[PDB]
Amino acid sequence: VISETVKSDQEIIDSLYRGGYAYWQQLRNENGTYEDKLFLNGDRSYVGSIANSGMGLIALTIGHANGWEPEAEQLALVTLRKLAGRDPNFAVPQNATNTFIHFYNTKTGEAVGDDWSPVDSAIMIYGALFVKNYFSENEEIAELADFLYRNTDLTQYIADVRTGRIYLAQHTDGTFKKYRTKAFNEYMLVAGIANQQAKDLDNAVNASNAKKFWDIWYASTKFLPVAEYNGIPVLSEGKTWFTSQFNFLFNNYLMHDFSNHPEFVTALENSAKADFAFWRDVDVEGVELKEYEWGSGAGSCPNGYCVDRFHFDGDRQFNHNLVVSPHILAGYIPFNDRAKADLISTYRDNTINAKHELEGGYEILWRYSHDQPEWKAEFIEGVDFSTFLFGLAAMPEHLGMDFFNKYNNYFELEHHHHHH
Ligand SMILES: [Cl-]
Repeated sequence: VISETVKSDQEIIDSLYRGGYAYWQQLRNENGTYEDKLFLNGDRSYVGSIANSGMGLIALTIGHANGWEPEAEQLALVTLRKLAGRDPNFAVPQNATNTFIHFYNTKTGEAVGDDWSPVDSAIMIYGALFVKNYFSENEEIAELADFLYRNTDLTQYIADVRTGRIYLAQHTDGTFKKYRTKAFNEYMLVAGIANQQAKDLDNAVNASNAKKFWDIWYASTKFLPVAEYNGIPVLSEGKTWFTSQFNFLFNNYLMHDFSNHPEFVTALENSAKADFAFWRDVDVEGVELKEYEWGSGAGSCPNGYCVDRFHFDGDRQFNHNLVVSPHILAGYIPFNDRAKADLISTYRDNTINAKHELEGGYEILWRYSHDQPEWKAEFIEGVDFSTFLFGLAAMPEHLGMDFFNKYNNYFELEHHHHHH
């Protein structure tokens, strides 16, 4: 255990906060694309993620605000021009409905995989709109953001209003894959854009249904499914399982419709209480978690890539390597009283492989396994890692959650809900 004499709580938080931004600085390519994964050894696969352009745009504002990225406005422009197809070296692939491919080659632009992804498209668009707000005097950033927002219609992904279903993905030719996904989850991101587009796009495919969908499932929490963890109500896709915790965090940091809505904020707080309670209920032979260890996330694991979820009464069947996620714990810091202290404790614990150093000596925390304590991650997926910086940045004495609730307000002016 690292003593408070060797390193103070403040020194730890300062290191991790700067480290969380250096991550993004390293994930970013000069051409304004972002790798899917950061390799801790300095390797680069040149496999990019569209989602990480959105998260990286957000991160640029955080670095800027902290004095760590004085070029940020121009880095944001480079990324947005690249996303808009305005760099002649290559464009990111889009399918027959202008949906972006999830992954692509960051040297050549070749598509990678089969996932023409509305959600990853939506994360990119949010990041564009976030930098538009942040660099609000740059007209070219506004124009590019508006172009990206208007040119992928997400109203088409609303599948069935009465059951809360959105199509997961499209095929190359623009038809939908079979799979539908139900509220509550991170497809709130999709719904939100579709709700705005219904108002804003002249030719929205499916405007009325997108509005109706939003009004039932996401204008309030009233109709969302609830699954109870030890009597704690947790929004979910149904009553007998839990969705991913990152869904609450992505929706909160990226969408005003979540972060500015007290029902949704309360839901995120409850969800974090359930994740803590879960980790305290785990009783696996040969494992002993300390009290400060918790957070159910997605990301690299001994099995490759894992989407870890909690389940009733400490049941770890949906957490295949019994991985604990410090990016999720960090993400909770503004929303749970003990998360910050627990993140620090986690850093101090030398029996777990949570600490990682980046090139340049920067420090972060990341996923580690209780089934395989000697495992140490070799890379970090940006979409998941996002919430580490965001949670640290949203500390009250850092930028605060009001930073995100201000700059994620894409669709309203400041006095919208005030007296005229
Ligand atoms: Cl991704």
